Formats: sequence, C-alpha cells, structure tokens
Amino acid sequence: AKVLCVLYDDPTSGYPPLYARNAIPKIERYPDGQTVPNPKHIDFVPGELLGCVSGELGLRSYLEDLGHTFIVTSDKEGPNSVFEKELPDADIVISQPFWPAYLTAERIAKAKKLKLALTAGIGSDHVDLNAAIKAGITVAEETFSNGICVAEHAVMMILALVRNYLPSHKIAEEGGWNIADCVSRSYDLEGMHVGTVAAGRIGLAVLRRLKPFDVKLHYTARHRSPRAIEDELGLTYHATAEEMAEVCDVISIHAPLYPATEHLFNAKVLNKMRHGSYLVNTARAEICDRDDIVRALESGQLAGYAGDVWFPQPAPANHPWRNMPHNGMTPHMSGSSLSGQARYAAGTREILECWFENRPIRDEYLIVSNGKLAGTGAKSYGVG
Amino acid sequence: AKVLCVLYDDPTSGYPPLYARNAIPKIERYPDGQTVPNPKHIDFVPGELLGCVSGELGLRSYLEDLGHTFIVTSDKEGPNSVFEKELPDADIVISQPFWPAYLTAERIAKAKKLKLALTAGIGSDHVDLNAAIKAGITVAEETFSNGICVAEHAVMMILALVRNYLPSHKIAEEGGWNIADCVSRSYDLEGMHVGTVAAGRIGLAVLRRLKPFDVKLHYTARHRSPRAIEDELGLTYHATAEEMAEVCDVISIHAPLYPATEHLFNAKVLNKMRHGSYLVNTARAEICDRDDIVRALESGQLAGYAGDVWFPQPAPANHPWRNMPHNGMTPHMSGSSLSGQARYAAGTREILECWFENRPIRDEYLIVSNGKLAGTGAKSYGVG
Ligand SMILES: NC(=O)c1ccc[n+]([C@@H]2O[C@H](COP(=O)([O-])OP(=O)(O)OC[C@H]3O[C@@H](n4cnc5c(N)ncnc54)[C@H](O)[C@@H]3O)[C@@H](O)[C@H]2O)c1
Ligand SMILES: NC(=O)c1ccc[n+]([C@@H]2O[C@H](COP(=O)([O-])OP(=O)(O)OC[C@H]3O[C@@H](n4cnc5c(N)ncnc54)[C@H](O)[C@@H]3O)[C@@H](O)[C@H]2O)c1
Repeated sequence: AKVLCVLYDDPTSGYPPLYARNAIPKIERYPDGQTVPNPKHIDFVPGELLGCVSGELGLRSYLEDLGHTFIVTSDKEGPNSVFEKELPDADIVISQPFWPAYLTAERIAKAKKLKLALTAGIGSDHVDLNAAIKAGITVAEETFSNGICVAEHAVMMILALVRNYLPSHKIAEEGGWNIADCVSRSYDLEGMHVGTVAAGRIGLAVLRRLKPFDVKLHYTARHRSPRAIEDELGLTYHATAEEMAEVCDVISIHAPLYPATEHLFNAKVLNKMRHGSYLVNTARAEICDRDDIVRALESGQLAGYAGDVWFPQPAPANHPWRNMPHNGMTPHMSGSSLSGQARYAAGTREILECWFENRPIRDEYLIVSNGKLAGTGAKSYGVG
Repeated sequence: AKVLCVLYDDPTSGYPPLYARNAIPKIERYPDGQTVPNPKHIDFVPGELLGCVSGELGLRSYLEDLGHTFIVTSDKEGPNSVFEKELPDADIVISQPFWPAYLTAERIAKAKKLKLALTAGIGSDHVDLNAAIKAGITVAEETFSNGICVAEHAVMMILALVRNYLPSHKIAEEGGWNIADCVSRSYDLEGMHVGTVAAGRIGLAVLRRLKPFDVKLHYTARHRSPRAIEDELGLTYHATAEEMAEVCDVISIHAPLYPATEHLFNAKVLNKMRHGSYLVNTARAEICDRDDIVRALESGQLAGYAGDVWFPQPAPANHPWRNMPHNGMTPHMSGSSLSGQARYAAGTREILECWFENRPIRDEYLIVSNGKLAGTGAKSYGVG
C-alpha cells in the first residue's frame, strides 16, 4: 500500500532538537480505564520529536519492511501541493490536527485509492465526514492520546487570562515593575463560576482539574453525564450553551466540530454572558464565530479569550486572533507536546498494525466505518 | 497618631482604571477554617484597585475621622524619600510586599515613635525582625489574605513552564505557527514528580490544586504534616530540600524567608535535581541564590524558572532574572490581584481597629509582639 503522511516542518534550529530532558513519565492508562496504545513495537524513544517531517511518527522502518511506500511531506495547500499531487493513488492518508491535510469532498473524489483516513492525534473534523461516509472510507483517530495535554493547556489558559499573566510577563521582560498596571485586570479564579461545553474525555479532565480551585462548576452536553459524576464534582447541568453562558464567569469549550457546533459561540451566545467574562477554546476554532470573538474583546464583553485552535490551520500571518486585545493564544500545540506525541505516534502504529493484519481497529478509535458514523464518532459527532 | 503608608504608583492610564468587571466573588472563609477579616466597615467596593497611592487601601476617611494623620507615598528609596523623611515621628507604618518599605535596623533606629509595623499582604521579611524585637515594635500581617492568589499564580507558572506557553504565545503574536519550535520543549505535567518547600497555608493550597493533575506529590518541612493531609494527597515527605530535589521534576517554594531558608536553593540543591527540572518561586527571592538560578538556566540544569518575587523590590531594570533563558517571571503581583487586595485591605483596617481600640490583634496575624516572635511568627519564622 501507499501511505501518504502530512507532518509539520522540522524545528528552525534543525532536527533533532536539543531536548531539555532525557525521559518522560510512563503513562499506562487514561482516567476512564482505557489503555494507552499497544502496538507490537515502537521505533522511537518516548520524548522524541515525532510530529515533524524528519520525525515521521516513527513509522518508516515499520512500513517499508512490510513493502509499503511511505511518503512524508509538509506541503499541503492547493492542487499543486505534494499532498494533492500524491493523493490520487494513496491507500492511506495520515495527518495531525496541528498541521491538517484537509480532506474536502473535492479531494476525497480525487482520492481514488483512499480507504483509511487516519488522524494522528484527536479530532477528525478536517475530514469531510459526509463525503467519507459516502465514499466508504474508514476514519479513525487515537482517542484520548493527547486529551490530558489539552486539559492542562486549557486550565493553564484559564489561569493566565484571569490573572493577567501574559502582559505582566512582558513588563518583567521589558524592565518594568508597574504593579498597578499588572493587577488592574488581575483576578483570582477562586469562587468564580466556570463551565465546560461538554464533559467528555477532555471536558471531564478539565472539570476535575478545576475542582480544587474552589470554583462553582457548570456544564452542557449532548447527553447528560451520570449522577455519580455530577455528585463527585458538584456540577450544575444546563440544557443549552446560552443558559450556561448566563451564569458563568469562565467557559472552556471541549466539544467536537461538526454542523451542530459550528459557530455555536457567536454574538448571540457571547452577549448572554456578564460583561467581562472569559472564554477558552482548545477544541476547534469554528465552534466560535471568528469575528464575533474579536468584537466581544474590543467592547470588553469578553475580558479575555485564549486557545490554541484556529481556522484555517495554519493561521495566516494576518489572522485577526493574533493581535486582538486581551488574548492568550498559542499556535495549535497542546496535543503535540512531546508527551502527547509519544502516545499518538504509538496509536497511529497500532491502528496501522490492525489494518494491515486484517484485525479490528479499536472501537473507541473509530469515527467513520462502513458508510456510517461508528465507535466514538457515533457517540460524539453528528453529520446533520 | 501618625500613619505612614507606602503604596505603589497609580496605573499609567490614570486612576481609577477601567475595570474589566464590576464585582468579584464573596469569600467567607479560608480552607483551614480561619475567617476572612472582620473590620466594622469597609470604605470600598471589593474589586476596586486599593494598593496604589490613589486607592489608599480605603483607609483615609476611617483614619481622618478619628483625628489621625495619614500620609501616603510611593517614594520609598534612600534617606531623601518621603518615607524616610516622615518616618521619625510615625506611630504606625504600613506597606505591601509588592512595593515594600524596608525597615532596616538603621531605619528602625531613626523611627523614634514607631510601635506597629503593619504589612498589607503576607510576608514581613522586609522588616528586620531582630531589630523590631529589640525596639519593642509589634509586627503584623493579614495571614491567609492573599494565600490562595499565590497558590493559583504558582500552579499557573508550573504549567506555563512545563508546557512552553510563553515563547509559544510570542510566536502567535508575531505571525508564526512553527509547531516544532513550540513543542520542542513542551511537556505534560501529568505523571511528573512535583514537590513543595513547606506545606503551610499556601503550600497546602498548591498541593491540593496539583493533585487532580495526576502528579506524584512530595514535600519538605521541618516536621511532617498531619496524617490526614498526607493521606488525602498521597504525599511523600522528605527531611531536607536536597533529598526532595533528587526525586522531583518540579519544585515550588512556599516557605518564609528568614536566616535558615536564605539561599537554601543554591548550586548544592539545584545540582541534586535532574538535568531539565523546573523551579517555581512565589515565596521570596532570597530563598534562592540569585546568580545560581541564572547559571542553572544557562546550562540547562533547570529547564525553566518562574516566580513573581525578586530582590530587591522593585527589581532594577537590569536585574538578571528578567532576561535569563527560559523564564516565566512577572513583577510581584500575585498577592495583589484585585481579589486579594479586597481581603488584605479589609484586614489592614481590622488590625488598625483593634490597635486603636486597645484590643488584641488576632494571634494568627502576629509576627512579632512584646519583644519576641509571636503567633504565626513563632510557628513559621526564625531569627537565627
Ligand atoms: N490539541 C488538539 O488538537 C486536540 C486534542 C484533543 C481534542 N481536541 C478537540 O477536543 C474535542 C473533544 O475531545 P475529547 O477527547 O474530549 O472527545 P470526546 O468524544 O470524549 O468528548 C466530546 C464530547 O463532546 C460532546 N458533545 C458533542 N456535541 C456537543 C454539543 N453540541 N454540546 C455540548 N457537548 C457536545 C460529546 O457528547 C462528547 O461527550 C475533540 O473533538 C477535538 O476537537 C483537540
Ligand atoms: N508571591 C506573593 O505574592 C506572596 C504573597 C504572600 C506571601 N508569600 C510568601 O509565601 C510564604 C508562606 O506563606 P504562607 O501563607 O503559606 O505562610 P505559612 O506560615 O502558613 O506557611 C509557612 C510554612 O513554611 C514552613 N517552614 C518554616 N520554616 C521552614 C523551613 N526551614 N523549611 C521548610 N519549611 C519551613 C512553616 O512551618 C510553615 O508550614 C510567606 O511567608 C511569604 O513569604 C508570597
């Protein structure tokens, strides 16, 4: 088979990078009991940079020894990119959400050999799922592989916004002190009302991390969580995002992107919050209305916004989220921490081993299978 | 009586600042059961900026209606400052750790009428406690008033360092994407060994917030914390900082500054840490050896350092912690969040009410009284 794999470019300083440490923690299970990936072998040391062109997700020896061809590129934009030129006869396509090879309906039609669209990471919305369903393509991802990474990044951003960390660090760097300027917009998180959109794998991980900050917790969901979870954490449930928006000082988004969540957080919802609220989005950018977020920050309706997700990806140099007021953005990096990469690279290999050996891909990894939403896709996504 | 009060300058934009929100959460009690301050009245709305010259800690009407004189200044450096000029006949001196009016033995000797040195906030190491003891000066601070603020700031900084937030935000602001550059030094906190120096009010708050991140928790103290605490958090105790350094990926300092803790974190301790470890210090700068920290970052012995405390304060524009590699510094701001300010300003007034009415200052607020370490000072500090 031909495996076509799109990864981001190597570090500016070169590959490999100079690693700050020589090992990372050993993770065996996710909080819900799911085991970390179980490929037969891995051809990397956990902690290595795997998600860039030279890193290759550690897959080359494995694929070529079986007689498959493995094409790796970062060049993914337009009909003249390496990606689109190599697409028509690729059996399998792999890319990461951080540098996504979009499989639009038009591209799927051109992909005459495509049978498996494999996300390296979590979130397969860069694939047109309706088109994949119609084309009979399997869509899968490494569920939970980098979910805790996102949960940490989200809680970090909540804190940085509320406490006014980023402008205060700039003052330290620039030679200032200026305590009054630092703290004129600095609040404690303690006692605020904080809500998550969804309490899935990441949403629940965030709620658990927020609990000892002594905030009052809220959430919305497609499907309400068990009573035991609500009792454990002291959750207040809301039937809609609008309802939650009315009562929360901070909201963090943790739902997947699909038609029913597209532009969920637009002006109508933003305006339901109390002036000077905070919004963190480490889910997907288009869950928010891009320009309404800017407008909310310019008016102070939002006191701050932060996230690592953008649309499109990569974000153009002039994307308005870069320099809008009171933002805490990063490029899309959370799930690509070196710790996270170890797990999703291992899961990518695990899935390929199953696929090539005619064994099932884990149900929890499935998004689309045999012409319908399947596995986690059937539980978490919609196509309406 | 004459009250001499040193506060930091007003915001550059003017006073009052434009507030992001009009109200803050109501806190009634601290986690150990201690009640928040109980002055008879407050002359401010919680949420207002109080720690600057125009804010006056909300004290002017209270003091002036009682016939006391109230001098507020930010000018605190040298014998020609408003502070040192007004000092000789001041009965009471108040300042905040964030912009501290240092009471050196020399200044205390000039202060012929000084009977009460009152810290607005937590931590009174800017007062020479030996000289205060000699002169029969009462030293007090508002215990717990901004402890949660510091704990939040410390956990925020831990995440920012480990995850490589700050350089990644700069990339987003500058128009880049560069995922490999962002994540070449980005790790999850999950599964790391994290230790605190002390498990006092702030240290315990930090340990509780760290717990749901699924880290392995350690601490060092002169004596063990209660079994209930160790069991709750799954704590591993170490007799010395050196011992804890050997096993932790991340350490956060939460002990007071006095002779036994001065330069505790010097090369000897730092070199016990594994190469690529992280250190956070929101306690006092001089618990670390300033230049040993710089060199540890330059060599990669530490992968990162962050804190909001410096020496001296304010830090000179050329202070080496500002631009040393891989830092997450802010000016000294954590305890002066608007949320914290409401509490310590209320407590400052409570202490003044007791003092003027000839009633005891709360034992937990006392550091020095009746010529010796007293209250919290006797339990937490030393005088070598
Ligand atoms: N750094 C990254 O790129 C990265 C990594 C992981 C996840 N993510 C994003 O976060 C999303 C969630 O991740 P997860 O691991 O928790 O997946 P998950 O499937 O376990 O949880 C998603 C939850 O969202 C709920 N949901 C669906 N529609 C909703 C709606 N309209 N309103 C409220 N809730 C709704 C689902 O029921 C589900 O419980 C991913 O789809 C992905 O987009 C990004
Ligand atoms: N960044 C900020 O804004 C800020 C604000 C306030 C206070 N602080 C600092 O944090 C310090 C602690 O605050 P707290 O409220 O938790 O006070 P605390 O008195 O409750 O806790 C101090 C703890 O340190 C322990 N300790 C004393 N000597 C020690 C030693 N030699 N080694 C290890 N542990 C030792 C004490 O026993 C005690 O448990 C303050 O003294 C202050 O310096 C920082």
